[PDB]
Amino acid sequence: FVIRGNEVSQIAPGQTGNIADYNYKLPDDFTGCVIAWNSNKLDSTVGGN
Amino acid sequence: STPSALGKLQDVVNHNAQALNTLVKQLSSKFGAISSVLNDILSRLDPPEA
Repeated sequence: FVIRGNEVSQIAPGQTGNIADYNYKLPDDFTGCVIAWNSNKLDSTVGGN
Repeated sequence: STPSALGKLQDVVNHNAQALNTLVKQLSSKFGAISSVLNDILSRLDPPEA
């Protein structure tokens, strides 16, 4: 998906938050990885994406 | 008359009952945890830290 950069703390394994409760809940025992990189080059517009 | 004639059995009873009392006191203990009731920990703390 595409999210805000500062919201990574909200997608921590077993984290609780408004997006973590109503958008995408990661499991408390998540056994994997997360790779995040800036997408302002393609997923951002001057008029507001 | 004498209060120490039955000392051994009274000591046994005291030891057992007070071991149980020590247990229930451990129930009201922390061991570094915030509180002594699990429901309180769940209510005040988020599940990742609870």
